Amino acid sequence: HWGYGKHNGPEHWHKDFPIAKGERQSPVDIDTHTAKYDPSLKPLSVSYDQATSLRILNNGHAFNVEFDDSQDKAVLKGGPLDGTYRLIQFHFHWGSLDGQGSEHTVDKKKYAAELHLVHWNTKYGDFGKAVQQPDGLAVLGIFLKVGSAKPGLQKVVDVLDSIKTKGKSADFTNFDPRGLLPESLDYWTYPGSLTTPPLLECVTWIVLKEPISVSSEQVLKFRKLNFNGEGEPEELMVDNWRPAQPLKNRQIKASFK
Ligand SMILES: NS(=O)(=O)c1ccc(C(=O)CSc2ncccn2)cc1Cl
Ligand SMILES: [Zn+2]
Repeated sequence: HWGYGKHNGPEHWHKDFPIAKGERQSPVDIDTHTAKYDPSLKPLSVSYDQATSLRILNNGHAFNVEFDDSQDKAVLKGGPLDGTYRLIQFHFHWGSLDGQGSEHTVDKKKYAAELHLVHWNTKYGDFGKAVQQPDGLAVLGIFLKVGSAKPGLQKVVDVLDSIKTKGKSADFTNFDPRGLLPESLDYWTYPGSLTTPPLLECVTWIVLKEPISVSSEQVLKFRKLNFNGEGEPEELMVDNWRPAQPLKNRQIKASFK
């Protein structure tokens, strides 16, 4: 039942998932001025050379591109992290308009969209167990602005017609998520949560400073997807973002000045 509308959107989630109001919820606004530079933060290590995409799914909240995470193929490590985290899926949040859509904000600035590359700590053996741990997940957040097309995104945009409605899936092999990365890997990092229910507080958030550019036509195709299932009245999949949540104790660290 949760969703992104007037009656079941983020303001209502706390009734089914009381952790919605917890001590380390995401996303947050990143105040770039108060984020602390940390010279001891390591470069982020993204090894996506051996990534095996399997499938793309409309889950009725977003679309997921899923990866084979049964061996250490596509891994995140270094940066603020202490272990190896395997890529399990990526998905996006986006707006009804180019002026909004990102979950994290940068000095209150909203980006047209936000990419989440979700990874789980190898120590916990699988994603299901990892989410029950305070360091179980590492999510790499990348902002999208609208200008130039991202050539590496087109393969994803062209299959969306095949997964229009809730519960549809399509095979989606040999997609290289390295084509979604910006140039710089400078990042902010803070401890947080899933941004959708179950809102589990198991995430180390690694948000890239440098946004990627996507074309107006690429993001327009995101907006043609549907929250509803195939038998049902059309509700465009738009505005599937959770607003910034209270920072509370937390400190956001920066890998850069
Ligand atoms: N917006 S986000 O924080 O990157 C994010 C959104 C959805 C999910 C899920 O996997 C939800 S499905 C699920 N979640 C917990 C336990 C069993 N299944 C995971 C993440 Cl990290
Ligand atoms: Zn997400």
